Amino acid sequence: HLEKSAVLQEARVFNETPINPRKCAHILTKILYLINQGEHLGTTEATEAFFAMTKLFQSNDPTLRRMCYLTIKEMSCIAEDVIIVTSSLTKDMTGKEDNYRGPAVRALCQITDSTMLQAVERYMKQAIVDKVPSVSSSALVSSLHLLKCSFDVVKRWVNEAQEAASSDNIMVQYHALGLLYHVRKNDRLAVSKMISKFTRHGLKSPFAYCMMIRVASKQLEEEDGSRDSPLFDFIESCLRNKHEMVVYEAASAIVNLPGCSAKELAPAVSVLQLFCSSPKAALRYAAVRTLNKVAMKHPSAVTACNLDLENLVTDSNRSIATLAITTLLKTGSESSIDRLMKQISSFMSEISDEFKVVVVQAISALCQKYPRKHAVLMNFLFTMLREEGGFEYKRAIVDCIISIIEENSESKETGLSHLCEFIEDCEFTVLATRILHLLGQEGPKTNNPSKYIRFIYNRVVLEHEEVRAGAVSALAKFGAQNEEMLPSILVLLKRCVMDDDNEVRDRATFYLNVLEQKQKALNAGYILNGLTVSIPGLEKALQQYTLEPSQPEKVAATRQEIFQEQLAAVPEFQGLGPLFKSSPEPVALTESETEYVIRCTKHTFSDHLVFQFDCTNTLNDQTLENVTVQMEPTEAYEVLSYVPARSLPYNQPGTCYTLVALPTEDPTAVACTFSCVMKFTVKDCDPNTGEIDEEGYEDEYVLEDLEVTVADHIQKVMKVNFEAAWDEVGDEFEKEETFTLSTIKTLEEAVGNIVKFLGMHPCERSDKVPENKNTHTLLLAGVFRGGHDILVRSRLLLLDTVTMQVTARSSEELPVDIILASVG
Amino acid sequence: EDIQSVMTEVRRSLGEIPIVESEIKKEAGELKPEEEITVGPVQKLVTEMGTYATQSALSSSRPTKKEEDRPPLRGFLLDGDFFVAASLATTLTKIALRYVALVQEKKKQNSFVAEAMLLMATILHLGKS
Amino acid sequence: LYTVKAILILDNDGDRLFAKYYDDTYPSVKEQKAFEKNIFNKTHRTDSEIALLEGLTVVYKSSIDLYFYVIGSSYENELMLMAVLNCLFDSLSQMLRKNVEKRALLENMEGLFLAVDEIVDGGVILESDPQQVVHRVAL
Repeated sequence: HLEKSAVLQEARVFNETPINPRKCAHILTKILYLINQGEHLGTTEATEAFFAMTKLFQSNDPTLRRMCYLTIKEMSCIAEDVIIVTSSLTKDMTGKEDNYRGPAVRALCQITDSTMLQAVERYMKQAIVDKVPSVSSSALVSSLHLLKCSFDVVKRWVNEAQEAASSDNIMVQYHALGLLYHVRKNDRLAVSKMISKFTRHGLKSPFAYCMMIRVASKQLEEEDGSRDSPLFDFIESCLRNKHEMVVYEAASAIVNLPGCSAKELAPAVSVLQLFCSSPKAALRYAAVRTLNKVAMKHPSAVTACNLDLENLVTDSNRSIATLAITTLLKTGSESSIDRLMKQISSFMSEISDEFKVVVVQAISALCQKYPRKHAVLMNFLFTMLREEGGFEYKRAIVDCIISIIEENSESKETGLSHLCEFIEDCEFTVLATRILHLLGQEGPKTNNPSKYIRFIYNRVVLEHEEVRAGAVSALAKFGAQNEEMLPSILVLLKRCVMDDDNEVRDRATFYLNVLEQKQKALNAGYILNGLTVSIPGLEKALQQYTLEPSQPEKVAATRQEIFQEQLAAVPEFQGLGPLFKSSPEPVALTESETEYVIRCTKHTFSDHLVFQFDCTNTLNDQTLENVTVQMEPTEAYEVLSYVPARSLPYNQPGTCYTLVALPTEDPTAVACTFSCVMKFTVKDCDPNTGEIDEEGYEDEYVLEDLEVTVADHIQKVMKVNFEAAWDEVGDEFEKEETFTLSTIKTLEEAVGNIVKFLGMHPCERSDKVPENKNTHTLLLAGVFRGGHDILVRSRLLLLDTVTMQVTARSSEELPVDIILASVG
Repeated sequence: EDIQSVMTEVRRSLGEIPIVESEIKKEAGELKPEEEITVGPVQKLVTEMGTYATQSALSSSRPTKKEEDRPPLRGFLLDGDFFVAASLATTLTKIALRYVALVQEKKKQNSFVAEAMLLMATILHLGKS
Repeated sequence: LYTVKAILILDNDGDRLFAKYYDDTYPSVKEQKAFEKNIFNKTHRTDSEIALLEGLTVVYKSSIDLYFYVIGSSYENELMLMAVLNCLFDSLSQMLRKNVEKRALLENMEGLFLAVDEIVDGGVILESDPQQVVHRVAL
C-alpha cells in the first residue's frame, strides 16, 4: 500500500510549529498501516517522528489520541528521547471518557519504566477500580506489564485490583483475579487468600473461571488462612456454569486429583462432567473429551464415543475431522487401543496425504505406546513401509532398527527383504539402508542372504551416495561377523557402484582394505552385532500424536554408606573410630524453606559419633559464611572438633560436622540429647541464590535438638538360635534390670518398643508373640558400634501390663548398660 | 602445516554434517607422523580424527558432530586404526594413498565415462528390442 | 492472563490485509505473513467454529472475501474464542459503517487498527463487547 520512508519523514513537521490534528492523525494512520501491511521502519526517521508526535498531544481530539497511543507503542522501541511523552499520556489518562482512559493507560504503562512508575499510580488507582470494563481491564493488563519495571508500585494496587475482582463482569473480574494472582505473590498463601474470596461464588464470567482454574488446579487448602477441603465452588471442581471449555478443563484435573470430590450437582471424581456436555455441535470438541478420569480414560471413553467416531469416519473436512481424531485420542487408553487402532486405520481414508503417513505411523505408534504386542508394532511398521515407501525417512531406519532388535530382527530383515521388491530406486535411500543395515547386522540364516543381496545390489546403482557408502561398510562388517559372506562382498565391491563412485569409494577403500588387506582385528572389533550409528528413544509415537489432527548410577544402598562417603572425605571421622553405622532415624532439625533447612544424622563410630548437619540458609536477606552447628551434650561426651560449612548462601545447601567421642563405660544410655545452635557470620544479600555485602554482622539461628538413640549405635540382625549367640557375646558383661512397660498392655508392642529403641531386630521374628501369653522370651540381636555384637534377652511377663526382666550381654560393659538404661 | 587453523573454523561452524563424519573419520590424521603444526600438529589431528569419528576430545575447538552417517559405517574401524599415528604404513594413510580395486580407463572405476551431459542421453537409451 | 494468541483478518489467500499480533512470536513481516498463510490454509474451505492448527484451537469465520481469525489456546474451546471472533467481526462492521470485506477494511484502515487493539491487548482479551469497542474508538 505505502512506503515507510515517506511517511516516517513527513511526520517531522510536528516537531516544529504545525500541529494540524487531521494531517498528523492521517500520517500516524499511515505508520500503523506500514506495520500492519507488513513493513519495517527506518530508525533515523522513526526517532525523529517520535520526538515530533509528542507536540501533537497538546491537541486533544479522540481520533488523534487514539492514533497517538498505537503509534507510540509501535515506534517506542525504535525511537529515542521517548520519556517526554509520559506527561502527555498522564494529561490524557485523567481526562474522562473511555477513549482516553483505557487506551492511554496501556500506551503510558508500556513506555513507563520504574522511575516513571510513581507518576502513573494516582491515575492508575482511579482507572483499575472502574466497573467500566475498558478502563479497568486496560489498567489491570497495564499493571501486569509494570510488574517487570518495578514490582512494589504494582503491589500497592492489589486493593484496587481486588476491588475489580468482586465484579461479575467478565472482563473486570478475569483481569482482576488474573493480575492479582501474579501481583500479590510473595508466598503461595497470600495469593490463595485472594482466590478463596472469589472462590465461593457461581460466576457468569467464563474467562475468570478459566484463568483461575489454572491457579486452582493443584490442591490448595490454605486459601484465606486454612480450610478443610481443596474446594473450589467456582467451576474447577464444581459445574455451576456449563460451558464446554470450562467444563473440560475442570473435569480432567478434578477426576484423579480432586480440586474437590464429586457432588450430586457437580461431579468431580466421576467421569460425568465432560460427558453431559458431550453430544453437541462444533462445541462438542471440548465436551466429548476426557484426560485422566476415574480410574482410567476408558469407562469415560464409552460415553462420547458415538460423537468422536462418527465425525472422525464421516467428515473429510479437515477442521471437523481433526477435532474428531483429537477427541478419539483423548477418549483412548491401553484398553481403548483395539478401538483406537481400527479408527485410525479408517481415518486416512478421509484425509490422505501426510495424514496417510500419520495413520500408518499411528497404528504402529499406538501399538508401542499402549501394548497390543511388540510383534504387531513391527507388522504395522511393515504396513507403514508398504503404504508410504518414502515418508519413513532416515530417523525411521534408526528408530525401526533399534526398536526391532529388541525382538523382531530376524523377521524384520526378512520383511524388509520382501518390502525391498517394491521399487528399485524410488523406494528411497532409506529402505535400502534398512534392508542393507539389517541384512548386514543379522547376517541371515533365517532366509538366504542371497535374495537380500540381489535386491540391495540393484537399489544401490541408482540411489544416493549415503546408501551406496552404507552398503560397502555394511558388507565389510558382514564379512567380519560371517566368513561365508566374503565371496558376495568381493563381487559387490569390485563394481563401480558399491565402490568407485565418490563418497562410496573413499569409505570403500578404507572398509575394503581393512577387510581384504588387513588383519581384521579391526573389522572384528568393529562388528559387535553390526548395529546402528546411534540409539535414540522411540521418537515416532509423540510425533505422530501431535501431527495427526493438524546413567543414574549409585554406590550406597544403605544410609551408613552414603553418610560414610560424606564423612570419609573429611579425615577426622575415619581417623577417630571408623564408621560402624549411621542412623536409621536421622532427624530433621529445622523445617524446609522457612529460615533454615537443617537435617542432622548421627553417625556412630568405634568410639566416636560424628553428627553431620546438612545446613541450608534459606534466608532471603542473608548469605552466611563460616557456619557451624554447635553442640552441648546432655551426658559425658567430649566435643572434639567442629568442621564448618564454608558458606551457606540463599537456598544453597552446605554441610558442617561435629565430632564427639562416645563414652565406653557410661552406666546410662548413649541415647542422649544434644542442643544445637548454628552460629554464623551474615553478610547482606539481595535474594537471588547468593551475593555478599562488603561488611556484615554476626548472627545466630537457633535449631532443634538432635537426639541420638541406641538405634544409631546398633545395627539390627536376627540370629538363627539366640541362645548360643546370647551366651557367646559375653555373660561377663551380663547385667540384668527389671522394667515395667505400663503403657504397653501386650507382648507384641513390647517387643516392638525394645527393638526400635535399641536398634535391634528381635530374633526369630519374635515381634510376633502369642497374643496375651503369660510368659515369653524375647530374643534380641544386633551389632553395636565398634563392631561388637549386642544381644539382649527380655523375659516378658504379661499381667495387664508388661513387665520384663531384661538381661543383656555384650562383648563390652557399655552396650549392656546402654540398652538397659534406654528401655527403662 | 596449516591444519588446526583451517579445520578449526569449520569444526566450530555449522551447516549440514551427517556424511561429513564418515569422510572425516577415515581421513583426518594421514601422512607423516609430525609434519604439521599451526597450534595442532599431525597428532592433534589424529586426536581430532578420532573425536570426529565417534570419540570425544578437545582439539580443533571440538568437531562439529561425532555421531556418524548411515547406520552401518560407525567410528570403530578407524578408531582401532592409526596404528602408526597418521603415517604411511598400514593405517588410514595407506587407504588414503591407495585406490580401492582396479582404477583405470573410463570403465567407471574412479571414472565417469565421458562428459556428463552427453551421458544422460546415453543412459536414457534403453535399446529395447 | 492469556487467551488469544493472535488475530488476523485475511483475504481469501491468507495474505495480510491485516494481522495484529497479540503474540510476540510474530513481529517480522515474513513470519507474520507465513503464519497468516498457515492458519488460512487449514481453516479455509471448511467453515466451522473449530479448527485445530499448531496444537492451538483456531476460531474463524468467513465473509465474501475474508476469513477472520482468533487463534487461542486448545485447552479451551471454540465458543470462548468465538466470543472474541464475534466481537472482532461485529465491532469492525459497526465501526467502519460497513460489513467486513477487504473493501471495508481498506476503506478505513485506521478504524480497523484501533478497533482490533481494543479487542485484544497483548494476548489478554481486553474487550469482547462490540458496542463498547466502537464507542471507545473514534474514526
